[PDB]
Amino acid sequence: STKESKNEKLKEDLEREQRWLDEQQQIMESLNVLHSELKNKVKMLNIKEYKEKLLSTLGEFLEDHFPLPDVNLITLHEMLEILINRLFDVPHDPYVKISDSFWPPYVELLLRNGIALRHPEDPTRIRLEAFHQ
Amino acid sequence: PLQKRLESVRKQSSFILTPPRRKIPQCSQLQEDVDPQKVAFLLHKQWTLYSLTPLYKFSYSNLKEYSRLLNAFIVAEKNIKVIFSTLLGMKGTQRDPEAFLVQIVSKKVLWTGWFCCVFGDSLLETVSEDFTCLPLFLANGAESNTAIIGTWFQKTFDCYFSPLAINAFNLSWMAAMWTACKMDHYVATTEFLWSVPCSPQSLDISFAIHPEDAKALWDSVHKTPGEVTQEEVDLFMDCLYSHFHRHFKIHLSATRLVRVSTSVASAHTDGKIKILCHKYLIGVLAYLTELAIFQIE
Amino acid sequence: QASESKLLEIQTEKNKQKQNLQMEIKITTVIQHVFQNLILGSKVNWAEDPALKEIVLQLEKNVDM
Amino acid sequence: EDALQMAVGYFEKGPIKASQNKDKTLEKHLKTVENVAWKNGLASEEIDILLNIALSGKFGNAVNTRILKCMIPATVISEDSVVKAVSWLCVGKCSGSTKVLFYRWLVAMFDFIDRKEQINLLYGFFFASLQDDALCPYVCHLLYLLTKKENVKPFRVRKLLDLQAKMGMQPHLQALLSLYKFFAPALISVKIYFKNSENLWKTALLAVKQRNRGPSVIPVLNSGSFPLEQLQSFPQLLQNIHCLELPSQMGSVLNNSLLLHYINCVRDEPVLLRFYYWLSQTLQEECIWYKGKEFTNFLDTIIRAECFLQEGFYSCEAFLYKSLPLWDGLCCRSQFLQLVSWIPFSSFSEVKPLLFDHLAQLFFTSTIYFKCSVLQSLKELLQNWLLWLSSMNSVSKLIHYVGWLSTTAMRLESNNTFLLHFILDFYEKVCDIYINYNLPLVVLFPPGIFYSALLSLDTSILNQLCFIMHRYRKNLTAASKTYQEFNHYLTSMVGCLWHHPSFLSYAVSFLLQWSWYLDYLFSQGLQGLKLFIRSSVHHSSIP
Repeated sequence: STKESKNEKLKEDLEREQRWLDEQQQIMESLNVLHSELKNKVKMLNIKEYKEKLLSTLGEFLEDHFPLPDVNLITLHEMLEILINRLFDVPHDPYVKISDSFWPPYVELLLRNGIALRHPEDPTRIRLEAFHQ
Repeated sequence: PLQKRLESVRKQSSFILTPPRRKIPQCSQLQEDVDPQKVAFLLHKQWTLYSLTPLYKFSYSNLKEYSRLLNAFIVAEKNIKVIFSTLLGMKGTQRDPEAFLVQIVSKKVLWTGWFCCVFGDSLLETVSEDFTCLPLFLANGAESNTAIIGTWFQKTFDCYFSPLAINAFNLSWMAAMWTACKMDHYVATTEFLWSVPCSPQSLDISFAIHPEDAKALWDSVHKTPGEVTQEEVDLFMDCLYSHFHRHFKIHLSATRLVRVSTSVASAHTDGKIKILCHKYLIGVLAYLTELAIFQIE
Repeated sequence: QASESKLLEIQTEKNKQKQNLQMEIKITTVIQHVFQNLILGSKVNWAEDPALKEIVLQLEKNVDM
Repeated sequence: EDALQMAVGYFEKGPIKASQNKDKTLEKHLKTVENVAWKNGLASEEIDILLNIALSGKFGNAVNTRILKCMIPATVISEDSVVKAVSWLCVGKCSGSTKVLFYRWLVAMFDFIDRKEQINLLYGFFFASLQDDALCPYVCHLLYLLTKKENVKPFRVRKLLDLQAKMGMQPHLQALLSLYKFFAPALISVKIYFKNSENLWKTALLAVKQRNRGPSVIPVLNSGSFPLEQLQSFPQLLQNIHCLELPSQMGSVLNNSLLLHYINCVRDEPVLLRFYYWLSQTLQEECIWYKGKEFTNFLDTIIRAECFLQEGFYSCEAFLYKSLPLWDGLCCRSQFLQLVSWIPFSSFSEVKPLLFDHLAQLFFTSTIYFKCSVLQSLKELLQNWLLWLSSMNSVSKLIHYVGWLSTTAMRLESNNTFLLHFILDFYEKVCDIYINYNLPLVVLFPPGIFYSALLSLDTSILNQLCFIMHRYRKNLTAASKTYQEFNHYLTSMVGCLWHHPSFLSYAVSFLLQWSWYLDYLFSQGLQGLKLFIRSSVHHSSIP
């Protein structure tokens, strides 16, 4: 009876051994391929391509979903450009004065969606939310 | 690495070497960095002992983060606040890490926890740089709070508290150790407590000796000056047993010692510690610090 | 043994490698956030527009990578 | 069609005209869907259809609520369906209760989405919903599962801190903020319960699939490094093995083979001490609390893990050293005897004073079956040591010691062949050192066992002796006093062999049924005898 019991015990242990061997196999190929990929692998132009693609698609989206109705109003694209330019040109005073060329619906749209922020005291000035920090 | 030599050193750790003699602590005033008010709060209070594995990635700077994390855990379990403080001057050596206190204040402190290590270097000699070795924990407060704090520490630092136990041999040794200490003001007569082993609760002998008589008997059975030896402890116990048997013809030697109290401090087998005199306080910790190591190893 | 050696060597080498560009990274992050907030404010079913859908998934990319 | 596809088409047609019998028709279709959903589940395509139909403006709030409450997958959920669902949420023509129910569903069905990377790409849309205080707890619970290290941006940390200041230290906010602190500690200084997280979609089949999705004695696991919670599939580990992060507690590594794969090669010093102290104190507390079934199961799990890693642990070694002198021999004998098999290789001069002395103490006084047990344990130890090595004085002394125990016990039990079988099996495992591990070391069994077994009264004993001397001769010819003793033994058995009392049985059969009767013995099944008499003795090579 011990002889049978050890026979099936060894059979079970052998099956478990093949299971572990199989698993560690694909473990080994995965580790080796990852090591080779890292060895073969070892920025500015990528970021530039992304930025230009993002900007072009954003401009098309704005023209398709936020058009002017027809004083001389400026496009929402120019308004966003002014905001972004002042945010980084004057990091100590990123507020731009609201002129008559700013369509009030555009200003309220930028305010509702957390994009633009109002000056604590001066209502004629808005700034861009510093998302980079 | 450290594991191999650690294996070797606990392989060498066998109950074959003779128990080394211990140097009697001397009257030492509280250190300059030691705040008298903090220890005065610590002294004259009851503490429960816990042995701890070395902390993993413990920093003394982000104490407020720990306090808020414990507060969040407590409110998750459920007008209380958790305060972390850093206590200076109670490390045995420069190797021993800085000690700190944790308090629960009901906006009246209800639960206090002390993490410390005095003269404990064997654990510090077998540890890497990442860990912090404060294997001694003293708890004072409700058991539920202690369990909650232990659960938080187990989840956070990957460690446990183990209730440290003291046998009759160690308790008799420490009894001799403090009765060797010189106290200018004998404000508490020495007292021993026993418990006969019986399934129903039975007689619990309490034996008290006047401090002058105890000191005289000690000096009579004191041979090596400034040091305590196993023969001294054995003769001390034998003299007490002979006195008891001469009085009552009862073999106290067949009874379990459970609590020993003297003028400076008192100890109980379950892990209760009471401290009265600061002059030997630090040394006290060192001795019990060895027991944490002896429980870790 | 082979796997231990391989992991050791890969870990060792991995630790071994360890005004225009920075401001352009910041500007690209700002543009990402502005585009996302505008898409959210427009309430457009951007999954219906294939280009808008493939561009929405272009957002949430760390520019400093 | 089929019963469900009719309902899917009916819902794709949108709402119809004024109700004459249309209420009953809609009810029948919805009842068919939920019945199929609560019996065995829905396919990915049907879910992709119905989820986006419910999250659209079509149909009332009750229909959408029931559809959401019956969105139970039979296998997986496509991530493109979730992307379209997030787009429908962005549309805005969705009810607030419907949005809450959808976030609850996304949290409950998180482990059933085939891929989550495109969903993680919508982290901005998910995070912008924190402004809504009706969706705030559910959105926090979703972000707690979805957040990776790349998503913890400074703007989001600042906005989450402002939201915490506005709402107070809410539990969900605190959980998400603790995750953010774990991922980015530098931006902060400059297994969590959530309320209303009851699984509304918990059918029985979804339960068996959730339990199949997982391939206190063991601590509950608590978490561009790959998050540990996201590790739920073997390909995920294959892809993210390099960027793994060590857990706060590694006890869950024992019952999770995924982390064991990285543990097998991490070779990290601090985690060694951390697991050593962990398992040692766990063993101490379990042992002191025992004085049982849970302890046995825990030790069985430890043994199963020990079968892996092809190397022994040290916490178990220290525990067994401490407890062996106190060991009675019957508390958890099955558990103890399997740990001695995995003992690190050491010189045979320090283990004997501390370990093998009490082993002999038990061996000389315990049951004969316990003797066979410890024999099996020591032969397994010998196998493990040879496997690890593939020095020689240590194994030679171990073999001499076990042989002394063998002969002493063989005398002890009035020469019981039950232990002799284990002795001989152990010696067969020994006899292949040179040919199995390329070690030029052969040790010879004591003559007492030789004479007791060779002229014993059992035929299988004769069989395995013939086998063992054949293997010894093969090993000897493969590569001074050893050869002399071997030749003396060969002369001894050739004198004993060509009769033998053990074969009288066969002879009686030969009387029941031919000068050459060895062929009948051979057909009876003595193939080891053919091997020995044909390839070892060589005196009569022909049969």
